[PDB]
Amino acid sequence: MKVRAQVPTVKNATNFNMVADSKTAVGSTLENLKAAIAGETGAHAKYTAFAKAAREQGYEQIARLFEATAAAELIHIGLEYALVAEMEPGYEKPTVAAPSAYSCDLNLISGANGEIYETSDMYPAFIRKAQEEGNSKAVHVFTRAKLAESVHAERYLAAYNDIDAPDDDKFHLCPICGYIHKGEDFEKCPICFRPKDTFTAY
Amino acid sequence: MKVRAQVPTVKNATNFNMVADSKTAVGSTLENLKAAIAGETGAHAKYTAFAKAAREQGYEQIARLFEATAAAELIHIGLEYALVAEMEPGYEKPTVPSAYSCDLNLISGANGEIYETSDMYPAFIRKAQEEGNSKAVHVFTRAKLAESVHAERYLAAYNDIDAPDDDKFHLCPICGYIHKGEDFEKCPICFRPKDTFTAY
Ligand SMILES: [Fe+2]
Ligand SMILES: [Fe+2]
Ligand SMILES: [Fe+3]
Ligand SMILES: [Fe+3]
Ligand SMILES: [Fe+3]
Ligand SMILES: [Fe+3]
Repeated sequence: MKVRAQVPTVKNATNFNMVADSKTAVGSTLENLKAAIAGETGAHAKYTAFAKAAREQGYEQIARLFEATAAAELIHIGLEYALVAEMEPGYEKPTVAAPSAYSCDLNLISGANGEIYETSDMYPAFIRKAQEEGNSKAVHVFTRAKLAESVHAERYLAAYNDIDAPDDDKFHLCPICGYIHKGEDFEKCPICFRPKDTFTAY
Repeated sequence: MKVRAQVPTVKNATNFNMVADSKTAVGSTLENLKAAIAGETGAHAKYTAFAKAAREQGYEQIARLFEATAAAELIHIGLEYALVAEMEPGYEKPTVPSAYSCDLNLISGANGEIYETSDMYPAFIRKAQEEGNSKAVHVFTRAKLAESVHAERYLAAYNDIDAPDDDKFHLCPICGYIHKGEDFEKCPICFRPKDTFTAY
């Protein structure tokens, strides 16, 4: 993902449309924030299981990608939780069980499909609802998550295509958003502009 | 997709597993080759429609990507048709879509490519192996490998939808491999040199 003159938003980007045949239940923004947290909690558990399986299967770099992406989902949960907490202090983040991890290639495909669903269906649906309800804070949070998900999808597909050609590149995760970069060739986050030196290496 | 020391095959690669919950109807290899052709004919019509829409929507580079990928599917059809014709000389290729916003078309493309690379082609490859049809295994493998490359290209384009550049998309002469830019020496799927590629 290229760095643009300004950070991408629904006001200056053209990949924020929701698939017409959406599989997402849309409620109030508060309900959507909770739904997103629930979904991301599941994603985190899935990627964590996928990472453990990848390591056992001999795919250390892919394991690191799953670990970096799980960490990215945790950042999303944090952003969403902060908003829910201000509106409903009694709200407690949910916990989920770990799902099964299968062959690494299929896990990468499962990951890619989930990321695509989140970036083109779920988050766009929630962003639209937040816009229609005037919840700018939610639009911001959902937008940041949405942008990282399509990057995650690309990273998973790249890893799938090069499943038998790994390298020593580290995956750098942004400190405040889910952006992940493979390798050292970048200066700042294309989603939030945080400098490279603030990223965490996986 | 990185160029390996060896040409990727179902024998030396580890991304040929098929999804457990398949949405593919599997029959004889002959029927599967025809099903693949029907699917690719649909894909070609789809990408051609997406390219047309992309140009009208102001995304010239993405339009070129859709055009290059449509050409890639045509190459797949050619490889599959050649085999079907041999197994049934008089076979006639079928004829066949709705286009939406550019970003959604890229996603629809990515989803179709993912289905073909992780569900359809792997299923057809295994059935061909079971029936001992080496030619079909080869054709399906070559196609399968290109589809995941197409998926990545579509997601990359989606992520940079508002940040296009002047890179050309180079399509391999005998397989569906597409490379963005001129930083490559040969096809990672069939090893054809860059000089034999067609730019889009
Ligand atoms: Fe994600
Ligand atoms: Fe394709
Ligand atoms: Fe997510
Ligand atoms: Fe960031
Ligand atoms: Fe295809
Ligand atoms: Fe090739």
